[PDB]
Amino acid sequence: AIGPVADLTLTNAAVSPDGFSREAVVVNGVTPAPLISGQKGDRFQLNVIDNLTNHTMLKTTSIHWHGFFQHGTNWADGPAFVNQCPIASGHSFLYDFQVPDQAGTFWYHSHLSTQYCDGLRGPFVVYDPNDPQASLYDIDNDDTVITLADWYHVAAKLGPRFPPGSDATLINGLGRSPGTTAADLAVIKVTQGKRYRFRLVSLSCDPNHTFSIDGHTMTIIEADSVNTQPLEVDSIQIFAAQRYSFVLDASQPVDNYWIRANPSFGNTGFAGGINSAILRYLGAPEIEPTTTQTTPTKPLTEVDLHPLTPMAVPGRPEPGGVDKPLNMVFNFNGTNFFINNHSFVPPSVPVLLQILSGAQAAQDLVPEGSVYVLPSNSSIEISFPATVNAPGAPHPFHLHGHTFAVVRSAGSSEYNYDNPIFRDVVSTGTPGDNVTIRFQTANPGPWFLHCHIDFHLDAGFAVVMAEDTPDTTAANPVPQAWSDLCPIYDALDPSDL
Amino acid sequence: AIGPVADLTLTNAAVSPDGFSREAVVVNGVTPAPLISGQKGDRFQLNVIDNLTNHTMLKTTSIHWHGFFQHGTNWADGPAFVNQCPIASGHSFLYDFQVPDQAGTFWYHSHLSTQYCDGLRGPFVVYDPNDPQASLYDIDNDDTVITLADWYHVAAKLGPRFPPGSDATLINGLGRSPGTTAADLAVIKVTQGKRYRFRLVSLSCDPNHTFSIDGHTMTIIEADSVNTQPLEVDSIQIFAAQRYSFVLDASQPVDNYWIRANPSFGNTGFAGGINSAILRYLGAPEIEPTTTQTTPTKPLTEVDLHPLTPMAVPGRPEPGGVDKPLNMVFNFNGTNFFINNHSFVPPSVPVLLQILSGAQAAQDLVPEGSVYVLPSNSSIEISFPATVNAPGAPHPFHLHGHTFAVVRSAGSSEYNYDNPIFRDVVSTGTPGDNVTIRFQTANPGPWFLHCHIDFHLDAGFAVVMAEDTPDTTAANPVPQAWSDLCPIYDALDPSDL
Ligand SMILES: *[C@@H]1O[C@H](CO)[C@@H](O[C@@H]2O[C@H](CO)[C@@H](O[C@H]3O[C@H](CO[C@H]4O[C@H](CO[C@H]5O[C@H](CO)[C@@H](O)[C@H](O)[C@@H]5O)[C@@H](O)[C@H](O)[C@@H]4O)[C@@H](O)[C@H](O)[C@@H]3O)[C@H](O)[C@H]2NC(C)=O)[C@H](O)[C@H]1NC(C)=O
Ligand SMILES: *[C@@H]1O[C@H](CO)[C@@H](O[C@@H]2O[C@H](CO)[C@@H](O[C@@H]3O[C@H](CO)[C@@H](O)[C@H](O)[C@@H]3O)[C@H](O)[C@H]2NC(C)=O)[C@H](O)[C@H]1NC(C)=O
Ligand SMILES: *[C@@H]1O[C@H](CO)[C@@H](O[C@@H]2O[C@H](CO)[C@@H](O[C@@H]3O[C@H](CO)[C@@H](O)[C@H](O)[C@@H]3O)[C@H](O)[C@H]2NC(C)=O)[C@H](O)[C@H]1NC(C)=O
Ligand SMILES: *[C@@H]1O[C@H](CO)[C@@H](O[C@@H]2O[C@H](CO)[C@@H](O)[C@H](O)[C@H]2NC(C)=O)[C@H](O)[C@H]1NC(C)=O
Ligand SMILES: *[C@@H]1O[C@H](CO)[C@@H](O[C@@H]2O[C@H](CO)[C@@H](O)[C@H](O)[C@H]2NC(C)=O)[C@H](O)[C@H]1NC(C)=O
Ligand SMILES: *[C@@H]1O[C@H](CO)[C@@H](O)[C@H](O)[C@H]1NC(C)=O
Ligand SMILES: [O-][O-]
Ligand SMILES: [O-][O-]
Ligand SMILES: [Cu+2]
Ligand SMILES: [Cu+2]
Ligand SMILES: [Cu+2]
Ligand SMILES: [Cu+2]
Ligand SMILES: [Cu+2]
Ligand SMILES: [Cu+2]
Ligand SMILES: [Cu+2]
Ligand SMILES: [Cu+2]
Ligand SMILES: [Cu+2]
Ligand SMILES: [Cu+2]
Ligand SMILES: [Cu+2]
Ligand SMILES: [Cu+2]
Repeated sequence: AIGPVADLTLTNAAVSPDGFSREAVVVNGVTPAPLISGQKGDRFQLNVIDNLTNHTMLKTTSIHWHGFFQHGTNWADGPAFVNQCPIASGHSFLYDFQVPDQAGTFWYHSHLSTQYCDGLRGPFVVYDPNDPQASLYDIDNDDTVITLADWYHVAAKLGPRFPPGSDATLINGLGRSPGTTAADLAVIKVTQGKRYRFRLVSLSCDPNHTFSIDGHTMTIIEADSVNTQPLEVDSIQIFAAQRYSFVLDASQPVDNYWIRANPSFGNTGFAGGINSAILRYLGAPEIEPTTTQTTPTKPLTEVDLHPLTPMAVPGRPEPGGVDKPLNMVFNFNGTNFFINNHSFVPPSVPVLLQILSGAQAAQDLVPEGSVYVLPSNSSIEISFPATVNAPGAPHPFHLHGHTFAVVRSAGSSEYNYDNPIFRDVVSTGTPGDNVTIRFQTANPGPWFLHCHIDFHLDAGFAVVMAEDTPDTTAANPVPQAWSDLCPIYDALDPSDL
Repeated sequence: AIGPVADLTLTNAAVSPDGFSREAVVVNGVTPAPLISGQKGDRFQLNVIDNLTNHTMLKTTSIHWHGFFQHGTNWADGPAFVNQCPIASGHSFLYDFQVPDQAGTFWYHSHLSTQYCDGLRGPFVVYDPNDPQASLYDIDNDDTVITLADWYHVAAKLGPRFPPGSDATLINGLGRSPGTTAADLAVIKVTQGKRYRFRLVSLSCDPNHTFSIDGHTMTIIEADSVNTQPLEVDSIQIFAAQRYSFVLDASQPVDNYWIRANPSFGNTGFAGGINSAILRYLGAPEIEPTTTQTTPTKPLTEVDLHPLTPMAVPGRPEPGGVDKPLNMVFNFNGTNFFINNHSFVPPSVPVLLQILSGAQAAQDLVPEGSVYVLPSNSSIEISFPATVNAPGAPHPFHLHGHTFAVVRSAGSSEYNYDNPIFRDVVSTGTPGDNVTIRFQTANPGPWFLHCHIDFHLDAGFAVVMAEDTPDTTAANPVPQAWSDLCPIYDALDPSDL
């Protein structure tokens, strides 16, 4: 684990995670990217060095640190043409932020176009010296992090505009595809009698996965950086960008047990050990598990998660019971996504620089009709009604610089203004659902709100919430290197992007 | 091949044409519908028995017989609420018409709403005993018809109003989807040394297809039923509803060759064999081609197509050089297409039934704005300027009851007033283009004119061309069954439609 102070060098490289070679974006020579770590309070200083050659997979780049609030550091949040212009190949940039008030499981990925699918994605953990869940397990280290990635043989910009799911699911960077059914499976090693804190992270570009371990249960103590009442389950549906921590008691006989990560679509199931990995008890023979499935007895619902610490839902316990209640009407013209009749196109000047250059009203910011100005110390409610005119559902929408209350989850019709789970990524479900969320404006700056299916985002399924524009500039004091980015980016030839 | 006298029973069934099962509309047990055939001069007595049970995919129908002039049998043309009321479930209907003056390659398909998207669509060949280009091939039969079909895992009414292109492309009814990349492929047998009349038909709902056969070329002898000067090419961009006969000399070595049909959009490309089929020289092993495609050196341009028999352009060689010039200004409100400010809403009483009660004038026809009245025995020009205000480009517009001259094709400033190709479906191109057509009104009755992307037609992208309204009653005398459709249809419960 590198960090909290680290150099992250970005290069192109051939890799063979599913035993099939293709070019990718790597970070310090590996994909998924190396585990970054620190502890509650640390100031992370992450110097991103662009040494990318391949323009098909994009020579320019930008990094998001997913889940962190970035209070007073909105310039460092990452989304391209929202919070910065991209970094140029053969240049460096120093991400310099603090996490004073959060801990748990997160991740980092490129946030320019669809560049994370090509490889620039990985896990990021912030351990807590006073973790209230600490007594519940014995072991929590680098080898208890468990990553999920969907992996494509064709690059993002060479395949279809809406990839139909993955060739392989990579668990901790390895997996099989139906054409490479003898490729190495990842092995997660445990010692009988010990209790592990496994930190599951979706690095998915698109599909959600359904995580199961044969012969074992799983006790959720964390979701998306927020601790929960412990919750025993035997199946978890994790959407793109979500995280869980779950405790496992390696209290079964010493053997090999299939770990299972089935995607919503693409090459699907486990024939040949695709979408699989291996939980191996120390001392078991080095072979593939021959355990079988079971009908999950108690799968996870969001509705059953609750904050471990009481956390208060903003506003009044009735719908619309807030200062600024918004509705997101989705649509689609055959190629472009639309929220409230507007398809996000990135502006040529970033939204933060627009604010910092004085534009503060919604009509003076571009793209007009995709940027929503909000008041401070104000409760916000946002509703995401699920419709057939947004294909690719369920869409995991995500808000930046915030974690929010899920007053209504998918599958539920019950609202819950009392003890809902809070998080930064939520499935908006299917037609019937009106998945709905709440937060207060605690954090001046522009914050991207989009689907976290990267291909829908790329097709303009996004808005920016610019909050406290009059305070914003003072609150978010830009460093020099950041104001060099647009000047350097605008210089470039289009064949070096 | 069935016909020229045949029953077509319509039912709902589950089909797995790309190895994914879904409920659908079939015709004598199959989707695509069975090949109808006959010969120039034949009368067809096609008896349509409606036995549908699934309201979602519609319980009522019309069939249209695509590309037949239908002279004096305007009642048998199909378009619901233009030429007939729909047929009710539990009822029969006899389409009875003649083809004295045409030959070549046609198709049939539902012209109620988006019903043909759900499987009610198939090929229809009319062979010519004195075919002028028969000496250019050896074999021409059931087995040389080749249909292209966009397929969807979700039904037309259950999915998006404008879906994201196809999930698979069916070739003679078989295809693969990414995620069913092991499903059977269409295998099209050839014998080395023989020449074939392949009859390519787009049964597409929406996307166009860039068609190709590895290590073979293709001599176009027919477009949309009009015979043509032989034209050798190695790639054909066939638009929805268009047809081409082409000759293939099966004089490569005996092997398996990829047939390729890449859609305009959707599940794009060929990864895992999607959007493909197999040309299999008899004797070749029963396996996938390992051939590769190569940038086509002679892709077809419409402009290079010319009649085999001189067919003279109506009017005078100059824009507007005709007895009646029109121009369709496209427009689109975010759910609905408009032509000249009006977006087609079907009238309660069909446009033909309206004319038969004497409604001869533009003032007196519903829907008003969308019904254009044409003078008989006069030249007509219609121009279809492409515009950003009509997304979905390129839109393939179709005129019923006619073949027209393509005085200006897409991707061409130049106007051909001398020997341009004649057809019934044309790409109106991308903004910049002003594709334009001409025809004589020699055929009394209202003929539908619309974009043949069925989800656009359904969103209102249509106008009717009521020609010779005074003679229409006399020229198109009506059987009793036709008159009994409207009363039957208006009886129905809304849950039975
Ligand atoms: C769909 O929409 C409307 C119905 O609501 C129809 O628009 C009518 O079109 C008529 C065509 O005959 C038109 O008739 C008269 O006007 C034209 C000339 O109009 C043009 O110029 C005016 C003014 O343009 C100048 O001033 C404006 C600002 O005032 C400037 O922006 C501009 O740069 C310019 O200096 C325009 O308003 C107008 O759009 C035209 O460009 C005459 O030649 C005719 O003889 C006749 O008098 C009528 O004005 C329009 N009606 C309305 C209510 O706007 C439209 O036809 C319909 N579409 C179809 C296909 O049916
Ligand atoms: C820069 O990055 C891109 C994208 O990662 C690399 O694209 C690769 O390009 C090659 C050749 O164009 C592709 O290979 C071909 O695949 C077909 C099978 O479909 C096969 O018939 C050919 O023989 C060949 O193998 C390859 O698929 C593609 N890779 C990806 C991931 O899309 C490109 O190679 C990189 N540039 C350099 C200099 O490495
Ligand atoms: C009549 O035709 C319609 C449309 O063809 C059929 O609709 C089908 O409805 C089922 C559920 O009733 C759909 O399956 C479901 O999909 C969800 C994903 O949202 C998933 O949880 C499950 O896979 C679930 O089974 C199905 O997609 C849909 N089919 C199509 C083609 O859209 C209907 O079933 C037919 N009626 C009869 C009586 O057969
Ligand atoms: C989901 O809930 C939202 C609000 O919570 C609903 O949006 C309302 O729609 C009406 C339409 O008449 C608008 O006038 C209101 O402005 C909306 N309310 C708010 C608070 O913005 C929406 O209809 C619901 N959708 C579904 C499918 O249940
Ligand atoms: C497409 O071509 C047609 C003519 O072939 C154009 O229509 C004419 O436009 C001029 C001026 O705009 C008018 O004076 C005529 O009355 C129009 N004729 C008809 C029949 O409408 C049309 O404007 C062209 N459109 C584009 C975008 O090039
Ligand atoms: C989308 O545009 C249409 C027509 O322009 C409008 O009726 C609709 O309300 C718009 N959607 C919004 C603002 O949510
Ligand atoms: O993560 O956006
Ligand atoms: O097909 O009209
Ligand atoms: Cu390389
Ligand atoms: Cu993220
Ligand atoms: Cu984020
Ligand atoms: Cu290995
Ligand atoms: Cu999405
Ligand atoms: Cu984001
Ligand atoms: Cu059934
Ligand atoms: Cu048709
Ligand atoms: Cu037609
Ligand atoms: Cu089969
Ligand atoms: Cu169209
Ligand atoms: Cu039609």
